Amino acid sequence: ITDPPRGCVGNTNIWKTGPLFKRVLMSSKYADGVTGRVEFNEDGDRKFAN
Amino acid sequence: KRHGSWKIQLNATSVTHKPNAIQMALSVCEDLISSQVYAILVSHPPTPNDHFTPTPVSYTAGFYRIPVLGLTTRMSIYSDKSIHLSFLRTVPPYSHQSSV
Amino acid sequence: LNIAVLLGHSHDVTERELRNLWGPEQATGLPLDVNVVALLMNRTDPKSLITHVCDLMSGARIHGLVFGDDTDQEAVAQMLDFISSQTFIPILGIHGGASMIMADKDPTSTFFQF
Amino acid sequence: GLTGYDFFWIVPSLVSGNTELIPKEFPSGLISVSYDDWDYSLEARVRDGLGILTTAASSMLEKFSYIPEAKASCYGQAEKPETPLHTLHQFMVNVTWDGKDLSFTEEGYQVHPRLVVIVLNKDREWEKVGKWENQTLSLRHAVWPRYKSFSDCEPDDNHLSIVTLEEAPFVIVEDIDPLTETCVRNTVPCRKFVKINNSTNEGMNVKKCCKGFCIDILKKLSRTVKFTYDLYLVTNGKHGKKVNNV
Ligand SMILES: *[C@@H]1O[C@H](CO)[C@@H](O[C@@H]2O[C@H](CO)[C@@H](O)[C@H](O)[C@H]2NC(C)=O)[C@H](O)[C@H]1NC(C)=O
Ligand SMILES: *[C@@H]1O[C@H](CO)[C@@H](O)[C@H](O)[C@H]1NC(C)=O
Ligand SMILES: *[C@@H]1O[C@H](CO)[C@@H](O)[C@H](O)[C@H]1NC(C)=O
Ligand SMILES: *[C@@H]1O[C@H](CO)[C@@H](O)[C@H](O)[C@H]1NC(C)=O
Ligand SMILES: *[C@@H]1O[C@H](CO)[C@@H](O)[C@H](O)[C@H]1NC(C)=O
Ligand SMILES: *[C@@H]1O[C@H](CO)[C@@H](O)[C@H](O)[C@H]1NC(C)=O
Repeated sequence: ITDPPRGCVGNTNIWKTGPLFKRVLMSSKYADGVTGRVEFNEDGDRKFAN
Repeated sequence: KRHGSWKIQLNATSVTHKPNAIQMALSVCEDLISSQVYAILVSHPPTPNDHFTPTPVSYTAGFYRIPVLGLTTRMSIYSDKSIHLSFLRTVPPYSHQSSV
Repeated sequence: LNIAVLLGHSHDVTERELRNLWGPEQATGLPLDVNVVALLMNRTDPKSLITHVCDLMSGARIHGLVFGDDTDQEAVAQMLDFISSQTFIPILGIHGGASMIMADKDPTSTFFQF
Repeated sequence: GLTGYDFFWIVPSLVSGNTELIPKEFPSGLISVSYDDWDYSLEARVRDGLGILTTAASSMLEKFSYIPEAKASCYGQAEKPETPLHTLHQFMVNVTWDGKDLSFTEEGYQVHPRLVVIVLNKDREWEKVGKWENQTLSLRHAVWPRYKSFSDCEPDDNHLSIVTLEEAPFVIVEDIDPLTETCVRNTVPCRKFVKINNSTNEGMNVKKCCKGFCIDILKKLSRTVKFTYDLYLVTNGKHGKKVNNV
């Protein structure tokens, strides 16, 4: 696992695991929450609103 | 506190909303260099009391593919991954109301 | 009028050759001003991009921008479109990430792409 | 086994991506549509951008005189109200410069973009095959050359070179339809080499539409025997004759 770099020091590159971290976030699921059950759909928006 | 015996720490940093979108992007980028953050949150519609667009944060953190998690914006401009590369939100957009 | 042409290390052409395009660029000078300011851009950091664009805007009040890039980073295109809304500067994407097409642009942005 | 000699894959510029980077498992003959034109140099692009900007400036000059609309500074939006009074957005949507039309669309696209049709040859390289001229397409190869996709096995054997000749009830040749540029449901494409003139040896492969009794027989033969063909008309002479043992 790499790490997010600087924003203004010779870094035009991207976070190698940035897409991986986004996929991990999009694959996350819950059963309890202050807002309720949270799960992200294919486009990355909240699924099963009230 | 409630995430097991693993000895990793979670640190939180924050920056203030500014009326200038250009200054918003500059502050976010400075913040980047200032914290090696892993994700950025944007949740202030009424504090600037305006279009409240989190677009500078989304663009800046999508340059490095750093995921952004908005919590209040419900516009459909953020539901296409071609424009906003690393945007997620806990509030469904207005276009979901059609389902209802 | 005052127009800026901003390239990276694409073909390693110096700003002088970009300034050479004054004769063929509207030889019949209608505004009699058509001055071209050419800058060299080393890296595509969004902070550096914003700083360059708006500093050259504060310098001699450029009325346009012809931006070319040598990296395959599409986000740069977005970072121009947003700027086009905050500065009302017509921006033209030439090569690299800037020339990558963009699906939807905000109406208050005058960004155009080749 | 879906990438043989007969199979054709067409992908947009997103799949092809950077021309220099050519990954493995990309079959030869992969047809792509790209804009990264090597004939379109950086200097030409800068020239075109400066030209369109100056033409928009002139179009503004024709209508108004308050053309230098420049924002005050880089910061302080809360202290400065918006002044989007006159802009160059509405003028360079319709524009012609240097004898060529460079008009844009309302979404930021070019109305006449310089597209290129590229192919992946047997050398694992991207070659220029076609060009987007005006609003039509100009192809370098009138008939499609076939490329060694796998480059490891399975040579082509079910593709046949078939010659024929114009005879009234058996092979009827008609000109290609100007409206569609495709053969009608009853005919099949058939090429014919037509010389430019008498003295010159140069000619072009006119695509006509061939039908008739023999053409229907050929269609049934291709359906049953399961082969493919590039039908074409002969030009040396009639059906057959031996002159000087040739
Ligand atoms: C944890 O987050 C806090 C957020 O305030 C960090 O405090 C800031 O850190 C940056 C860079 O480290 C400094 O430039 C700021 O001056 C700090 N703010 C204040 C009020 O002191 C803190 O450093 C972080 N801890 C780390 C990264 O170990
Ligand atoms: C561009 O200029 C900066 C100035 O600090 C320098 O750090 C960087 O190495 C330069 N990039 C080059 C020469 O490619
Ligand atoms: C487009 O521009 C040409 C330039 O000569 C002009 O003649 C024509 O009327 C324009 N069409 C419009 C503005 O619809
Ligand atoms: C092809 O482009 C040229 C460029 O000026 C134009 O004059 C011509 O009318 C175009 N052809 C057609 C059929 O429109
Ligand atoms: C043009 O081509 C015709 C054949 O199609 C030929 O008879 C004629 O001589 C040619 N004209 C010349 C060579 O000037
Ligand atoms: C070509 O030239 C020959 C020799 O004069 C002439 O007989 C013949 O008619 C020409 N072929 C045509 C008509 O293309």
